[PDB]
This record gives sequence, C-alpha cells and structure tokens, in this order.
Amino acid sequence: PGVSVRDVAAQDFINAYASFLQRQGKLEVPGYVDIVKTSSGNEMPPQDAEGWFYKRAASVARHIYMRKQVGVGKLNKLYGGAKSRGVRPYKHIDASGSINRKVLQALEKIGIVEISPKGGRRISENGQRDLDRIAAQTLEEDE
Amino acid sequence: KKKWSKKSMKDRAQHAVILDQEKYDRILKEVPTYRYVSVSVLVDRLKIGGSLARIALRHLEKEGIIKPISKHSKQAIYTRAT
Amino acid sequence: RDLSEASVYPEYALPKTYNKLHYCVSCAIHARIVRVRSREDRKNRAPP
Amino acid sequence: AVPSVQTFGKKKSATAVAHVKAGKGLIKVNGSPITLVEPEILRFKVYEPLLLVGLDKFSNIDIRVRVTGGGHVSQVYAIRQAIAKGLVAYHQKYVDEQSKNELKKAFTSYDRTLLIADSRRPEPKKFGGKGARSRFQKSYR
Amino acid sequence: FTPVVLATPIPEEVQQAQTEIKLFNKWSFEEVEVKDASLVDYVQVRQPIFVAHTAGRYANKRFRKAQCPIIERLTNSLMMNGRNNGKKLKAVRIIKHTLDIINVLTDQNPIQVVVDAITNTGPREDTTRVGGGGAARRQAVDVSPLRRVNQAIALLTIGAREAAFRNIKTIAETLAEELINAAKGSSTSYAIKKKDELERVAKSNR
Amino acid sequence: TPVTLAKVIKVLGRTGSRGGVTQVRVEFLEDTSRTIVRNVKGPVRENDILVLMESEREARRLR
Amino acid sequence: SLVVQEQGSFQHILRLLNTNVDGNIKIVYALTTIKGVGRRYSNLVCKKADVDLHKRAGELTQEELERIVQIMQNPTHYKIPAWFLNRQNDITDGKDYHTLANNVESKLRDDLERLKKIRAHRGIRHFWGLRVRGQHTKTTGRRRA
RNA sequence: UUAAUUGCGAUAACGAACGAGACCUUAACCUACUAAAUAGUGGUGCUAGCAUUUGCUGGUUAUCCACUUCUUAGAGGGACUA
RNA sequence: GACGGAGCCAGCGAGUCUAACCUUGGCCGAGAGGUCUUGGUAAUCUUGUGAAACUCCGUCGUGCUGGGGAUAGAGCAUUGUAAUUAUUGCUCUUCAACGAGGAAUUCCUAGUAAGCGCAAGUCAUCAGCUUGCGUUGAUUACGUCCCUGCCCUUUGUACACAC
Ligand SMILES: [Mg+2]
Ligand SMILES: [Mg+2]
Ligand SMILES: [Mg+2]
Ligand SMILES: [Mg+2]
Ligand SMILES: [Mg+2]
Ligand SMILES: [Mg+2]
Ligand SMILES: [Mg+2]
Ligand SMILES: [Mg+2]
Ligand SMILES: [Mg+2]
Ligand SMILES: [Mg+2]
Ligand SMILES: [Mg+2]
Ligand SMILES: [Mg+2]
Ligand SMILES: [Mg+2]
Ligand SMILES: [Mg+2]
Ligand SMILES: [Mg+2]
Ligand SMILES: [Mg+2]
Repeated sequence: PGVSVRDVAAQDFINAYASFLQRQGKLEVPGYVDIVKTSSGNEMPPQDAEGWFYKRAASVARHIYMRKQVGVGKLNKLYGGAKSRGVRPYKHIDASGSINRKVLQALEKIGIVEISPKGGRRISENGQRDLDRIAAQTLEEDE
Repeated sequence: KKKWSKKSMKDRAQHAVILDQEKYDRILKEVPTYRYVSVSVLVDRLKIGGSLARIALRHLEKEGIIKPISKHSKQAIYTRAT
Repeated sequence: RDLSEASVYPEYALPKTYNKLHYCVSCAIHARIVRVRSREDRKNRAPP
Repeated sequence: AVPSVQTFGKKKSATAVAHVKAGKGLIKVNGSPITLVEPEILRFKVYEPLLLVGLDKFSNIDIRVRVTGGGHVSQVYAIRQAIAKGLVAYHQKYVDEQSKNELKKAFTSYDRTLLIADSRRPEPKKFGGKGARSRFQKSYR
Repeated sequence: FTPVVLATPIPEEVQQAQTEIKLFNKWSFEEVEVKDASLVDYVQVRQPIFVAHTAGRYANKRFRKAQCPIIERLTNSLMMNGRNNGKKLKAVRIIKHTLDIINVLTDQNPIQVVVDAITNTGPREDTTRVGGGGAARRQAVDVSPLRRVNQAIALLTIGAREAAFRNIKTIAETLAEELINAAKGSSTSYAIKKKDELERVAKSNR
Repeated sequence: TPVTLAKVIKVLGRTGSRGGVTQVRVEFLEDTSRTIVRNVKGPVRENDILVLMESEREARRLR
Repeated sequence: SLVVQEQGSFQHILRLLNTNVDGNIKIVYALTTIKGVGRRYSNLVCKKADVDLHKRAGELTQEELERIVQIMQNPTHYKIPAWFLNRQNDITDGKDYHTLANNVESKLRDDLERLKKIRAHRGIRHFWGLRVRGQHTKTTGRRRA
C-alpha cells in the first residue's frame, strides 16, 4: 500500500528515528553539547542529556520532509518559545542558531538533506527513502 | 508592616525518598486491596515520595498486579487485577 | 375552602368584620391613601 | 473526468477546503489520515459525521481536506463542517435527493453547526479598555 | 454488526463506539434515569455527546443552558480562578479521568453518579433579603431547579478545587471524591455540608 | 423529613428589594386542587416543579 | 520500573565547602545550596564527573563528592568554557575564578570596600544603603530593611 | 407602547424644524455576475520516495490546459422581525 | 503547576532616495550578536510573520521546594558623538519579600469577562503603557429600583452663586 512520514504520528516517528540515529552512532555531536540551553529564553539545559541532538535532528528531518525549504532562522523561530523575563511579561525569543546550524551540517554530511536553490536546505532522495523506511517500521512495530 | 493575615503553619509531612525492604514488601502486599491506585494513593497511603510512586507503578504494571486503563501523563489510573 | 371543608353546619355564612377607620392626614398620606393631587383634581369630591 | 465537488468549512478565522471525489475511502487532512488531527479528543469531535451516517457512505469516495487559519480547535470544527458539507454536496449532485435529505436530517438532528457556520464573530476593541466591553479601572481618590 | 474497511484504516474501536451505539468518552447515556423529579427537563441527558466539548451558544436566551449537556456544564465550571480561564481541553481531560476513576471505584455508571450528586447537593430552600426599607430581614424562600443545578455544580467544583489546591492529590480525583460522597450523602463533602448549612439557616429564618 | 412536590401554573411577578425573588402560584401534584402561593429565588417557569420543605405557608401577595 | 531496595549506608545531611548540604534530594538542586553554585553550574559539574543525576545526594560515594568539589574548586581544568564563571577577568590579576560559599561574601565585601575608599558613586550609594542600579527610589524600597 | 416627545392615539391647537431614527463604515451569507501566475485549485508534462496492481505523499517557472469553491475586490441581491 | 523535549495553529499591520528601512539564506559565535550576500518602494520580499497560551511524552513531588525572581557582584555585546546615578540585550552567581490579601472598592451579560501573545504609536536605543488584531473561551441575570445616579409628570419650598 505504501507509507510516508505523513501517515504516522510525529511523536512516534521522531522517537523511532532518534533511536535509530543514536544506535547508528555516526551522525555527530559538536562538543559544546551537555553545556547548552538550546535557547536564550530557556532557563535550564535539556533533561535527558544522553542524546537530544538526535531528537532535534529527527524533528528537523520531518520538518524538511514536510516543507520545501527552511533555514536556521525558521528553525530558531520554530524551536524558540516564551522567555520568562522575571518580573516583566513574557515574550517570544527564538532558539539557539548554532545548534540547528550544526544539526543541518551533520544531516548534510550523513546525506539526509542537501543545500537547495532559493537558499536553504531541502530533503534529498536517500534521506526521503530513509525516513520512509523508518516510518514503515515505526508503524508496523505495533504487530 | 501589617499583613492582614493569619499565617498558620502546618505539620510538614516527611514522605520517604528512597525505600528499603520493609517499605518494599509493604508495597508488594498492599498495592492489592486497592481498587484505585495512582501516585496520590501511594502517597496518602504508604509515605513514599511521588517519584518512587511513579517508578513503583511502572514496575508493578511490568509484572502485572495493577491493570492500566489510561496512562495519560500527570494522571496515571490503575486498578487491581484479579 | 379549608374552613368549609372542615366545617360542620354546611351552608353556614362565614360572617364579616366591620370597623370604621379614622386616620390623620399624615398617617393617611404615609399609608398610600389620599396621597396627593394636582391643583385641579383636588376639587374632585367623588371616589373612583 | 470523475465526479468531483469541492466545499469549505469555517470557524472564527479558519477555513477548511475539502475536495470530495469518487475513490476507495481515504480521508486525508493536509497530508495525513483523519486519525492525526492532534488534539487527541477533538479527533472524536471530527469523527462525528462518519460515526453518525455510517462509514459505508465513505467507501466509494475520496475526501481530502486542506485547513488554514485559526487554531487547533477551530481547525477541527472547520474540518468536520467541510467533511459534512462535501458529503452532502456529493449526495446532492450525483446521488439522488432522498439520501441528501436523510443525511442532512441526521447531521442537523445531532448538531446544527455541522452544516451551518457559527455566525459568532469577534466584537472589536474600543479605547478605554483591554477589550470590547471591559473598561480599565475607575479611580476616584 | 460487521466491521467496515476503508483505504485509511479506521479502528474497530471507533467503529463499535460509533455505529452500534453512540457513547460518551467511552460510556453510555442510556440507563441514566434521574433519581429526583423536578430536575428532569433541567439536566440534559438522552441527547448523547461523544465529548464534553461543544462550541454551543446557550447564553443568548434564558432557559437554553438547560438543554446543554450536564457534563459540558461541569467542564465549563471546572475552568476558573484566572490561570485556568479558557483551557477547556484540560477540563475535558480532567472529566475523562474523573469518570474513569468513578468507574474503577463505585462501578455504577459515572454519569448516573454525577446526576445523583447533582440531585443530592441541590439546595431546595434558601434565604434572601426582603424588606420595606429599614425593616428588612433575611426571609426563607424556595429554590428553582435551574438554580439548584447551578449551585450544585458550583459547590462540587469549588470543593474539588480548594481540596486539590496546595496538596498532592489531583483535581480529577478530588472531583471524584466529591461526586461519590455527594451521590451517597456523606457530610464529609464540601457540597453536602454547604447544602445542609443553607437549609438549616433557611429553616431557622422562616 | 418529608417534602412536597408542587407544579407551577402561573407566574405572578417579581418581588424583593432587588428583584431576585419571584412569586408563583403552585398546584400540588399529590393532594391536587390545592393552590398555594410561594416565593422563588432563581429562574422559574410555569410547568416547573418545586420541592417545598414546608407546605403549610403562603407568601404575602403583592397586588 | 527500577526498584533496588538499598543498603543502609545512605546518609542524611552531609558537609562540604563548610555547608551542611541536605541529602534526600537530587544532587543538582542539593548542591545548589552552596553559595556560589547554582543549577547550571551544579548540573554541569555533575555531568563532567559522570555521576548519575537520577541519584539522591545522600546516596553517593566520598570519592564522587571529592571529585565534584575538586571540579568546582578548579573548573577550567575540566573543560568548563570560562563564561560560566561568576568572577572572570577578576579585577586585579585578570584571571578567571569562581567564588564559593564564604568567598562570595568576602569578595562582594572587598568590592564594596574598594568602591567606598575610592569614593565612587556606587560605593557611596552602597554605604548609604540605597539603590545603585539607577532605579527610582520614590515608591519602592520603603521598608527595605 | 417604544431603545427613543418612537408611535398608537387623545386633543385650543394647526402645521413645521433640529435632535433620535433614517444615513455612512465595518463584521457576518452568496458553490449566482465580472474577472485574476501580485490569490489559489484540479489535470496534464518533467521529477523524488513507498508501494507496486491501478495508487499515496511531495517538488517543479516561463510545462502548459481548464476553472474560480476557498482568497481579493467592484456592481448587486438578501432580512422587512418574513 | 515549574522545567525539558517533541507536536504545532493566527490575524490587524509597517518597511529604503538621494536614502539607508523590513530583512530571508550561507558562515562564525553557548548567547546576545557579528559578517558575506539576497529580495522587496511591497496581495508578489521580510512573512504560512511556523506568535504565545496550548496539546503529547518525561523530570519534580507539597518542601518559601526545581514555586517566585526582586536585590546585588563580575564579565560579554549592541544603539548612539557620549551610558558614569546600571540605555537596553546576553552568561554565571546571589535567590528578598509573597503562604490568595483588612476596612474598603473597580470592570463586565457573549464569541463577551478572563487568560494568551502579535503588529503599530512614540523610537538611534529603551515597554511593564496605549491604540488595534487575532487564539482558547466560563460561570451567572435577561430582573429590580434597595444603594449610587438619569428621565417625565404631579406636589411643597422662606432656595436663584439655586441643599
Ligand atoms: Mg517548543
Ligand atoms: Mg502570565
Ligand atoms: Mg480580552
Ligand atoms: Mg493539587
Ligand atoms: Mg503535478
Ligand atoms: Mg523558576
Ligand atoms: Mg512546556
Ligand atoms: Mg497570516
Ligand atoms: Mg461604582
Ligand atoms: Mg515597539
Ligand atoms: Mg529613555
Ligand atoms: Mg505613554
Ligand atoms: Mg439589562
Ligand atoms: Mg409642606
Ligand atoms: Mg432669592
Ligand atoms: Mg444644609
């Protein structure tokens, strides 16, 4: 019947794909990981800390599979949030740019996405195949 | 500086943080007889902490003593299996 | 109705109470009686 | 050519276009099946017309919905409105009129806003307040 | 019954809950006969709803909210005290969990349980200031069924709220406590205590 | 602790200092043909039903 | 779903950096009790020492506690990036320290002393006990003490 | 009686004016008109992936073809308590 | 309910000429931000303004606590001729009162109150303010003249700057 990323829940797909990436253990982690907050608006760093770069990368991969083209600006806008400015009212602050930039660079080096015309990053053929197969298995885990 | 209040203190319960064999086998023999089991139950009954209660609930559902009917986060709802 | 049902001696009458009331001007005006009238209708000497 | 209609469902500021043709019974939403609308409860709110009229009436037709505007709840209400209206349009153009009457009667007997849009619109904001009717606060001394 | 198939897989869960009979979250609206008269035609059952979230407009006219499903009125009353204003999805989730709990404990239909609670915690007699001016007293009067229902819902939700406040128990299980104790008749529930207080006061001020 | 059901048949008018009270002429369901007048707090209609905790009392009618 | 019973060497209130640190609460927010150590710093050093953060502070070993203390006492030696530090480019030597339990008060106080003996505006302000960050004093800090 | 010296009407008053209302703007309806790569949709070319048995999800500016339900407006209709 | 991850949806609008505005994309930087370019005098580009509250998974567990984040120390940036009585932004650390608020008192009758953020105005920089926009969306009257006032009529007045 055929399947795609759009036929499975996003949480299930992202969890499965992040587990695949963590088990494969080849993508990257820059080195300033286990230090950073992911956002000037966040107050603490991530709680897992045994990963979460693979979660971010899986989310970006699903995002670019859905969309046509994105950039680090769009991803900062998407992953940002309400910065609690103490005693002043909250405000949208966009996420950290180095994180998503290096995520996209690693996704390029592993070959899941490519640079595109009209600027930005786009999903490549082998990356589309990878996400589709991971989605198929993510769906038929329930047997 | 007048506050216009009462400020009555409380008893300050001291729910446990880490368990031992006595609390463990008390759990294992008392999580049955409970028709509804969740973190609130495992704290108003046995004085373990809520974290211990979460872990113990996952554990007991692993074995199969408590049956789940909905495992929505922030509210885990279990009954006893007979 | 209750009285007629609980009454011996049917047909009876249920008699009335009669008292002639005298009010002063102040009390009559306070009690929602002869209240107050326009200069022209003051001359009206009849009842409603 | 194929028998095809296109309808719209609406809410405060959300609109859900719905192409309804003849097919094999796939009901998609923006890219994806109907079981992933993502409030997890307004999912049951959007199943309603199917569950009412019986899924047999969706076996021979393809529905594809594109939603934009508003928020999650309003998008769900627009989706269900568009689905019901597209089904009725198909049964009115291609199926006879008795089935349309029965279907419309069921939809309106369950809920009036399945086929008709809610006429409630935002009241504008007026000065001296944070909202339409509210005023700020009066200070006398 | 037979299961229908489609190009997009529709679960047999929703198929059964759809076509054999129309349920609530996963519960039925039949077998919910109301205990006390005078609240029929003012608590809405026999018009089932899959979820307690209906974007309905019952505020336009006077006695329209009587046709609103009672569970939607409960959800609507559950979201107040500021931070909770709006957020009807959380109220629907709280109600789902509350009915699950009122099924595991007190295996009756939880809808029967809540309507019993409403019937039992409805103040029948209440006081009100009546006077001619300086000579004014709090005189005792009857209470309308719609006000009975509204005051019942308010009392239940407020008791559950100020019980779940500043403690480890959740709003859902506090509401479950309240509803069960109110359906039984307890004098431990905020609702029944307030009800008996008001009725005693009205008796004294006849 | 007995109570009495009573069906509303005629709304007379509002009463009370502030208008939060209504006069009604109820007819008893059991022991029918008895029509007493009562005060009511909340929104009330005819064909509504009230539960009188005390039945042997009439409210001062305003008319 | 992990239930290890425990062995009774668990300890309640312990002592380090001259601070009676509480057990029975996780190590990160336990270490936050140490003046000079916050949530970020404690999370980071407890990551670099490779101690499990799911562990309660009272359930830990003396070697782990000493490793953590050594890290926070000389953090830059363990690849801490020199901008987590409360006293960087200090004022005299130009190196980057990270003050702790009593050194925080002593260093604040000698800063105030420097400014006071210099007769700087902020020092005069601190001496008088007023606000120094340029706030308005007309309606706030009334019963400040 | 009305939101309204708004009306029914009564009538040493008659006939008028201002205000109110009418008016203007805006929000809601139009699968009826005019159309529109500065808004969209469908199909057909080129193309990626999964399924392969037709299919599903997508991309594609000089691939064009067709249309205007959604979007934009302009002219109009519609409610007048029928 | 705070936090961390994922999910992920609006609308009202503004914008460069003799200038230097809104800025995508690429690279560097934990961050703020910097830099090389690009598009747009604008339904076309910024901008689907991928807003926030929200939902789902987990951490926490009734402890002034991972609630709350003022008060202070040090450093890094940006705007501007110039920031010293911090312009603002960012990083770490410090982590105060506050345990729902007394006599009193304000606004509000449906897509309204309330919660939630976004644009514009001022503007070199500085929102906790205002003007509007939309997102989620209750309870309770549909009545009365008791308080506070308004309108008309009759009535009394020793008032006319008029209780
Ligand atoms: Mg987020
Ligand atoms: Mg807030
Ligand atoms: Mg508002
Ligand atoms: Mg609680
Ligand atoms: Mg094509
Ligand atoms: Mg905090
Ligand atoms: Mg969150
Ligand atoms: Mg938009
Ligand atoms: Mg006032
Ligand atoms: Mg501004
Ligand atoms: Mg200034
Ligand atoms: Mg101003
Ligand atoms: Mg009114
Ligand atoms: Mg006189
Ligand atoms: Mg005079
Ligand atoms: Mg005087």
